[PDB]
Amino acid sequence: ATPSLRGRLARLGNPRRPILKPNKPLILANHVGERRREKGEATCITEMSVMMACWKQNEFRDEACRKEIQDFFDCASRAEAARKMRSIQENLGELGSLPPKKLNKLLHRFPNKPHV
Amino acid sequence: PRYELALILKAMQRPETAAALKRTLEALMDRGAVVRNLENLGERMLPYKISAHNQRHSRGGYFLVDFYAPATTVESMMEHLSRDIDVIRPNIVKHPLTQEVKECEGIVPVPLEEKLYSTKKR
Amino acid sequence: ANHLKFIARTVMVQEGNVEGAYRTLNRILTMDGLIEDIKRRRYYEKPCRRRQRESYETCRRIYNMEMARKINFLMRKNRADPWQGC
Amino acid sequence: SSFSIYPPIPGQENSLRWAGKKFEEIPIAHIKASYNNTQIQVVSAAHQPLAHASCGTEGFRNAKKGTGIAAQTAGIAAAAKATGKGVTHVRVVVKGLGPGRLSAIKGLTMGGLEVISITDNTPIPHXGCRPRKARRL
RNA sequence: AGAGUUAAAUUAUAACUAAGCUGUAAAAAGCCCUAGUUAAAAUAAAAUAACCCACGAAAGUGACUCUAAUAAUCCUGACACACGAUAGCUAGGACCCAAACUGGGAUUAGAUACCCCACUAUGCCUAGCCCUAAACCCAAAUAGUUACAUAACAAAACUA
Ligand SMILES: [K+]
Ligand SMILES: [Mg+2]
Ligand SMILES: [Mg+2]
Ligand SMILES: [Mg+2]
Ligand SMILES: [Mg+2]
Ligand SMILES: [Mg+2]
Ligand SMILES: [Mg+2]
Ligand SMILES: [Mg+2]
Ligand SMILES: [Mg+2]
Ligand SMILES: [Mg+2]
Ligand SMILES: [Mg+2]
Ligand SMILES: [Mg+2]
Ligand SMILES: [Mg+2]
Ligand SMILES: [Mg+2]
Ligand SMILES: [Mg+2]
Ligand SMILES: [Mg+2]
Ligand SMILES: [Mg+2]
Ligand SMILES: [Mg+2]
Ligand SMILES: [Mg+2]
Ligand SMILES: [Mg+2]
Ligand SMILES: [Mg+2]
Ligand SMILES: [Mg+2]
Ligand SMILES: [Mg+2]
Ligand SMILES: [Mg+2]
Ligand SMILES: [Mg+2]
Ligand SMILES: [Mg+2]
Ligand SMILES: [Mg+2]
Repeated sequence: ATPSLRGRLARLGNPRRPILKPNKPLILANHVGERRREKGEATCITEMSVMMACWKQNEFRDEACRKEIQDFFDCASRAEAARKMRSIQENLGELGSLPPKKLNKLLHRFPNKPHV
Repeated sequence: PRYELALILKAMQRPETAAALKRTLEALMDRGAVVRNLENLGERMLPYKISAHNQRHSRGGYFLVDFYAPATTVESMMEHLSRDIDVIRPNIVKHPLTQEVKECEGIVPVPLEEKLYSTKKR
Repeated sequence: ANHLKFIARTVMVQEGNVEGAYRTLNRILTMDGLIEDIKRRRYYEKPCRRRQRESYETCRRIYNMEMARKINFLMRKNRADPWQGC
Repeated sequence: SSFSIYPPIPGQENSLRWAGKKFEEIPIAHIKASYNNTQIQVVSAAHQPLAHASCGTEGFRNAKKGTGIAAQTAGIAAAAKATGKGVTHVRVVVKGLGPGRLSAIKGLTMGGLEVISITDNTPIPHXGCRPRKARRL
C-alpha cells in the first residue's frame, strides 16, 4: 500500500513539523520515463584466464592449447551474437509491461487534472 | 501481580537449584515483598553465551517470580541479585497483566490526502 | 560472536551447483537491505544527510507506487479500439 | 526430492554425511574479499589452518590484485594446496563485500575443491565504531 | 533527570598458519611489533522495526529495565525570571574510533587544496561558563470563514 501522505508536507494548517521536503511537487505527469540502457561488462573472462594458463605453461604455443583456443573463439562468437541482437528485440519484448511509447499514449487518454 | 522477576539460573542439579530459589525468595521477603507464585520454564539452551561472574554459560534454567513490592525497594533487589553468583542475568519488569488490553475496533483506512497544491495550470 | 555459527545468512547448494546458490544468498540480503546498508557504512554520512536521504527515498516510493497503481488500473484499456474510423 | 536451504542443526541428527563425515566435521574456507585484496584461508573443523592464499602471494601486485581475475587465480591456488592435504568438501564463509566474492567462490570449484554451504559473515555494526569521513572526489 | 544493564562491530592481549599488509582513476609513502583464523575486557556509538510520525515550550529525543514525571476549569503579554544544537574556555577522569592543526606521499606551472598514510585538540563522563546558527516549516499567538477573489513564484484566499 502507498505510504500515507497525511500531515507530512509543510502546510499552514499543519501542526506537525514537516517530515517530507520534496524537490519537485508530487504531481503525476502524463508520461513515464524511458527505459535505462543496461551497462555492459567484460565478457569471456572465465575462458580467457584458462587460455592464458596453457600459453604460460607451453611457451606461448598453441600446439597443445587447441581445446582452450577454440572455446575462446566460441565465447567470442557467443558474446557477439547476444550483443548484436539484444537491442532490437528488447524494445518490443516488453517483459510483459508495455513499452514507454505505448504507456505515454495510454496516459494521454486519461490525463491527470491538477487544475479546476 | 505488580512486578515480575525474569530470573535466569545457572544449570545445576536439583538440591542446589532449590537452595538458590529458597534464598532468592528469602531476599525478596526481607525487602518487604509479598510473592504470589513461582513459575518454572524449565532448562533451555541459552540463545547466546552470556558472561557473568567470570564464567561463560551456554545452558541455564529459567524461573519467573511475581510479587508486590514498594517502588523504592526495586534497586535493592536488583543490586542484591547482581552480587549473587548462581544467577546469571536478573531483570525486573512491571507485570504485563497490570495493563489492560485496550479495546480495538479495526484497521481504519486512511484516504489519500487532497488539496496539497494550488489549482494553477502546471 | 556469542551466537552459534553457520545458522544465520547461510544457504546450502543442491545438485552440485554453486552459482545458483550464491544468487539465492544475494536475494536474501537485498530483500533485507543489508547490501545497501554495507554500501552506506563504508563511509560516514552526517545526520543532516541521513534525513535528506530518507526524504528522497520516501518520496520516490510514494510516486512510484502511485504511478504503478494507475498503470495497472488503466491496463485493461489497451485492447484494440472497437470504434476505429468512427 | 525435498531439499532444505537451512543448514542441518547440530542439535538434531540429520542423515546427510559428505565423504563419511558429518556436517560440522567438514573444513571451513574463509574468504575475506576487501575492496583491494582477496584473502583465502582453509581451516579444519578444529580451526587448524591447512593452506593460505591471496592475490598478493600469487604474483598480482598493487591495483591488479583487486580485480576479479586475481581472486579467481587465488581460489585455484588455494584449492590445489588444500587438495594436496586431502580435503574434498569445504564450507565456505564469505567475509565482507568486494569485487572478489564471485571469482573466489568459483575459483575453489575449478581448483579441484567442492563446496556445499555458503555463509556471509560481513561485519555489520549495530549502531559501533564511527567510520571514516566521505571522499569528495 | 537519576540508578542499573548489553546485544552486533572494533581494540589491548594469546595461540596457529602465511610473507607480505594497507591504499588509489593510477601510484608512492606508511607498516612487516604485520595479515588471516580461534578465544576476549574497557571506552564509544545505538543495524532491521521506521513505507510508522509519537513526546517536549524551543533547541531536541527513537538499545533494554526500574524510580520520579510532562504548569493553567482549558485568551494576548516584555528590556523581567527560566532555558537554549554545535563549536569554544576552566578543573578532574576516560580514549575503541573519527578527527581541524601538523608531518610524509602523490597531483599541479605553484597545491601551505581536492586524493592517500600517521597522530593531537576535541567529539565522551562529572562540576562551572559561554548564550551564537540557513536557532528556517524563512509563514507570530488566540478564535474562526470558503464567502469576496488568481501580480509573479511558492506551501490557495481572508476576517476579529
Ligand atoms: K542498537
Ligand atoms: Mg507538537
Ligand atoms: Mg526547491
Ligand atoms: Mg560484544
Ligand atoms: Mg545525567
Ligand atoms: Mg614502498
Ligand atoms: Mg593482528
Ligand atoms: Mg585500554
Ligand atoms: Mg521524525
Ligand atoms: Mg505551550
Ligand atoms: Mg501540558
Ligand atoms: Mg501569558
Ligand atoms: Mg549552548
Ligand atoms: Mg559542546
Ligand atoms: Mg566541548
Ligand atoms: Mg580565556
Ligand atoms: Mg579539559
Ligand atoms: Mg585523543
Ligand atoms: Mg586514528
Ligand atoms: Mg604536505
Ligand atoms: Mg532546527
Ligand atoms: Mg526568523
Ligand atoms: Mg518562529
Ligand atoms: Mg507572541
Ligand atoms: Mg498556550
Ligand atoms: Mg489557528
Ligand atoms: Mg502568466
